[PDB]
Amino acid sequence: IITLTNSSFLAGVYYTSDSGQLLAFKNVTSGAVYSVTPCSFSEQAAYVD
Amino acid sequence: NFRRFFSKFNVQAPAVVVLGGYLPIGENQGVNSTWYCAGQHPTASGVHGIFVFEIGISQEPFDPSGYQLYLHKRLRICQRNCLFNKAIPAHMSEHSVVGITWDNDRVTVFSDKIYYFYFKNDWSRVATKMQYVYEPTYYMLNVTSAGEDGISYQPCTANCIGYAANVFATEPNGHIPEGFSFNNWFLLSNDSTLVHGKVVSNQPLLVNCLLAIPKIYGLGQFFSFNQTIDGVCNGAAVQRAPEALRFNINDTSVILAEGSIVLHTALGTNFSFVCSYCFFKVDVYKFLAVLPPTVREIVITKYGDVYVNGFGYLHLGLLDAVTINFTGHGTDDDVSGFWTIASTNFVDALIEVQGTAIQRILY
Amino acid sequence: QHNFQAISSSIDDIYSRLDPPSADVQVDRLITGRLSALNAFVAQTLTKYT
Amino acid sequence: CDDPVSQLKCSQVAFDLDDGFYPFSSRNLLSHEQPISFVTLPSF
Ligand SMILES: *[C@@H]1O[C@H](CO)[C@@H](O[C@@H]2O[C@H](CO)[C@@H](O[C@@H]3O[C@H](CO[C@H]4O[C@H](CO)[C@@H](O)[C@H](O[C@H]5O[C@H](CO)[C@@H](O)[C@H](O)[C@@H]5O)[C@@H]4O)[C@@H](O)[C@H](O[C@H]4O[C@H](CO)[C@@H](O)[C@H](O)[C@@H]4O[C@H]4O[C@H](CO)[C@@H](O)[C@H](O)[C@@H]4O)[C@@H]3O)[C@H](O)[C@H]2NC(C)=O)[C@H](O)[C@H]1NC(C)=O
Ligand SMILES: *[C@@H]1O[C@H](CO[C@@H]2O[C@@H](C)[C@@H](O)[C@@H](O)[C@@H]2O)[C@@H](O[C@@H]2O[C@H](CO)[C@@H](O[C@@H]3O[C@H](CO)[C@@H](O)[C@H](O)[C@@H]3O)[C@H](O)[C@H]2NC(C)=O)[C@H](O)[C@H]1NC(C)=O
Ligand SMILES: *[C@@H]1O[C@H](CO)[C@@H](O[C@@H]2O[C@H](CO)[C@@H](O[C@@H]3O[C@H](CO)[C@@H](O)[C@H](O)[C@@H]3O)[C@H](O)[C@H]2NC(C)=O)[C@H](O)[C@H]1NC(C)=O
Ligand SMILES: *[C@@H]1O[C@H](CO)[C@@H](O[C@@H]2O[C@H](CO)[C@@H](O[C@@H]3O[C@H](CO)[C@@H](O)[C@H](O)[C@@H]3O)[C@H](O)[C@H]2NC(C)=O)[C@H](O)[C@H]1NC(C)=O
Ligand SMILES: *[C@@H]1O[C@H](CO)[C@@H](O[C@@H]2O[C@H](CO)[C@@H](O[C@@H]3O[C@H](CO)[C@@H](O)[C@H](O)[C@@H]3O)[C@H](O)[C@H]2NC(C)=O)[C@H](O)[C@H]1NC(C)=O
Ligand SMILES: *[C@@H]1O[C@H](CO)[C@@H](O[C@@H]2O[C@H](CO)[C@@H](O)[C@H](O)[C@H]2NC(C)=O)[C@H](O)[C@H]1NC(C)=O
Ligand SMILES: *[C@@H]1O[C@H](CO[C@@H]2O[C@@H](C)[C@@H](O)[C@@H](O)[C@@H]2O)[C@@H](O)[C@H](O)[C@H]1NC(C)=O
Repeated sequence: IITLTNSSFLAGVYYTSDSGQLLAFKNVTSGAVYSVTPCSFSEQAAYVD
Repeated sequence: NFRRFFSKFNVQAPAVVVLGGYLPIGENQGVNSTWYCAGQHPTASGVHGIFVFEIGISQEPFDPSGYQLYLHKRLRICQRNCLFNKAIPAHMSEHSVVGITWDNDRVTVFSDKIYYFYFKNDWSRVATKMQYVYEPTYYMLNVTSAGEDGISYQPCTANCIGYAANVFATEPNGHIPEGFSFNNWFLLSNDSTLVHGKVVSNQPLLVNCLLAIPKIYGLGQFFSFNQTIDGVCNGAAVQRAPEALRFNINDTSVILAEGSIVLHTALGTNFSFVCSYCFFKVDVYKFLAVLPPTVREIVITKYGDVYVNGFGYLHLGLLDAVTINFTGHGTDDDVSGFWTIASTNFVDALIEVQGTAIQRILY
Repeated sequence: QHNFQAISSSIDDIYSRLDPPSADVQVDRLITGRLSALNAFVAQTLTKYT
Repeated sequence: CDDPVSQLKCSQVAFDLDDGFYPFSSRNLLSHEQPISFVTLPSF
């Protein structure tokens, strides 16, 4: 999921964590940064009886 | 009084800043003075600026092919051959200061704004009918409120150049001193920019020479990748050829002029910086980058590698020299320090970044 | 980060580069690699728990 | 394996599960129809 985000990273064109996974990228023509998130997130189901 | 004069340097109210360059020396502090209050027609040479009715500025050989200046109260910048022959308003408060400074083919004027002009000249000779300045001076502004009030200016020695947060005193071994802010010293990458972490990377952080150039002044200079760069070293100089040179500025308007950055290859080919979207005219056109709205750092290194804001936009053949043409600043917030140029050599350094900027380094 | 002798560490990248048959062989290299890295993490936590 | 409880049972291989916490994936969109996004640097 690509969501426009409200930070203002000045350096680079796209950003990755220390593990090399894409975190955000910058629209160069406008300077706006968009964060990239997984489509689904992990959960824990509580299974009793 | 200099309250109005320094308010022309548009600065935020609660900010304390450092002024550098050919400013008014002052009438009472130091040696300085030389305020020619009377029409004595003083005659001095080697002058690089005047402050304040007749003014005549000319080359020392008094070349008829060189343009001389004559201000009388009308202004004529003329050879026998006239470029400007007109009349200019000359009304000011008695405490207002108007000055002109010439250096490196550049002229700066203080007529209600910090006007900047490019003009190839040699203007040490001058006659007049109120003081001279030959060497750069330095001030501090303890500004506390907008306008004239709260500026609280004072003069100071050269040590104040270390007060500005964007310049540093280079250690004798070439290391950047600890505690530097690295405000716009982006780590260099051809790829994704690390957000938060630590990397041991080969980066040009072994600085040999740092030029703290006042914001209001541009720079026309020739740098070579085989000789030590010229200019006044801010700290301990290192007599080493630059593997990279790093330009740290404030606003993008410095570079927008055509031919601002001219890169000379070992083949002798010239790459001229052009914007309209920035290309490198080859004398064909090579696309550099869609220039970001805020250019803060341009680092150019031999091995044919140019970076804007710490990104690998373009790679070229092995360079040997660079010529600049930087064009001052926007005259809307200047001299809150200096815009700098650092000659650097590559080094393996441990770099910690949070956000996207360096925060501490270890060679 | 580690591409366990596969084409790349990005699994969608593998499926774009390779055909479905050979991609299955390539992605199985990193599935084995990540599973062994996941088992190593578990084995050392159970040691901490003991 | 349609019920989320049954989906959890089929996530493991067992008809009954002990009481506990079992990892789970958030129910993604049933219809994929995923739009294609492509971003690269401008070229000349
Ligand atoms: C974005 O992409 C661009 C382009 O791809 C990258 O640009 C690269 O930048 C690196 C530096 O960060 C360049 O590496 C440098 O290459 C120099 C080339 O030298 C040539 O002549 C020497 C003669 O000795 C040859 O050895 C070289 O060939 C290779 O040799 C060995 C063989 O494995 C390699 O290990 C070398 O790296 C060379 O690639 C070249 O033909 C090279 O001289 C230079 O080496 C200095 O630094 C290393 C440490 O990395 C020292 O060990 C070494 O001793 C050198 O330091 C000495 O330098 C001079 C040499 O005379 C001395 O006078 C000094 O006193 C000092 O002791 C270095 O390896 C690379 O070439 C360049 N790529 C291209 C294509 O141009 C960007 O990096 C990339 N962005 C980022 C962020 O990485
Ligand atoms: C730079 O400016 C700040 C802001 O204060 C402004 O400048 C001063 C020189 C005065 O003209 C102020 O009227 C003006 O608003 C200075 O901070 C202030 O400095 C003054 C004295 O220099 C302080 O007054 C004294 O401070 C001492 C220690 O703090 C007290 O013990 C005294 O009782 C007396 O209050 C004042 O507190 C201080 N802060 C404020 C909010 O005014 C600053 O000194 C000045 N110089 C530098 C180098 O920063
Ligand atoms: C990244 O940022 C750039 C810069 O804002 C975005 O480009 C913008 O795209 C929109 C939609 O194409 C342009 O809107 C214009 O609307 C008029 C109205 O009809 C139309 O005639 C134009 O042809 C255009 O569609 C907008 O002008 C344009 N901005 C520019 C050119 O500066 C871009 O969409 C962003 N996203 C990317 C590149 O993924
Ligand atoms: C370094 O930068 C300066 C400043 O841009 C360069 O001077 C500029 O040179 C151009 C080329 O001729 C001038 O354009 C001309 O302007 C006149 C108006 O005076 C116009 O009539 C011509 O048609 C042409 O457009 C430009 O004005 C001039 N800049 C200034 C402030 O006068 C200089 O050439 C550069 N040096 C190098 C070595 O690149
Ligand atoms: C050059 O550096 C200066 C600071 O070192 C910056 O430009 C100036 O930044 C100040 C601080 O924002 C601006 O002043 C104030 O801006 C706020 C914004 O909300 C406004 O509310 C205030 O009334 C006041 O204007 C100042 O305008 C600005 N100067 C400009 C835009 O010319 C900036 O880092 C660099 N300037 C540029 C143009 O990049
Ligand atoms: C490429 O640029 C170089 C500048 O480094 C040019 O060489 C100089 O051109 C000036 C022009 O006024 C001469 O005064 C110098 O004598 C030349 N040599 C040097 C060493 O500076 C060169 O002519 C340019 N070539 C092209 C094709 O543009
Ligand atoms: C390039 O430089 C070579 C080495 O000489 C020195 O190089 C650097 C380290 C500086 O100290 C410089 O002042 C010295 O000259 C020379 O052998 C070579 O001739 C030079 N070539 C050119 C074209 O200048």
